[PDB]
Amino acid sequence: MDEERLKEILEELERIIEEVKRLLEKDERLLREFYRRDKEEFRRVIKLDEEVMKRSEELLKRAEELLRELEELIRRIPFSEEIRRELEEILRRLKELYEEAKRLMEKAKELTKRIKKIDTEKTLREWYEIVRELLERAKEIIEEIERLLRRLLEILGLE
Repeated sequence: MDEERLKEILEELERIIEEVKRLLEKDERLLREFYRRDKEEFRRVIKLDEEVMKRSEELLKRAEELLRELEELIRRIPFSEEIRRELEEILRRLKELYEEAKRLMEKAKELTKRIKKIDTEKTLREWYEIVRELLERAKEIIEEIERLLRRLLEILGLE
């Protein structure tokens, strides 16, 4: 059925967003650990950060695929006009949020690529300042996504 698949898609999207939030939190922990402290230490934290970034891009790719399938399913289901309107407002907001997240990850990837070419506290701390702000914004986007997914489940009566 379609609403069963709707339920599956939404609960999978929740799981994916919770995995991205854990990865962001693990990245913030490791970066805080490094900056409270050597060449190889910075090499390792750069590698771990890149690993977290690659994982997060995979998960965002899967979530975009799922969001497309969700939109198609909601189009096919004969919802009442009011409910269709409510769903469409949330999905519009979710697309805006996924676009903010994709731009943020692109900016983080460029910043990490640039920092990899330098050997050198101020230079690495300025890099850390930028990544701190990017991570904080990403966490906020993720939390808003969690909330809107819960809202979709409530609007549909799937709670």
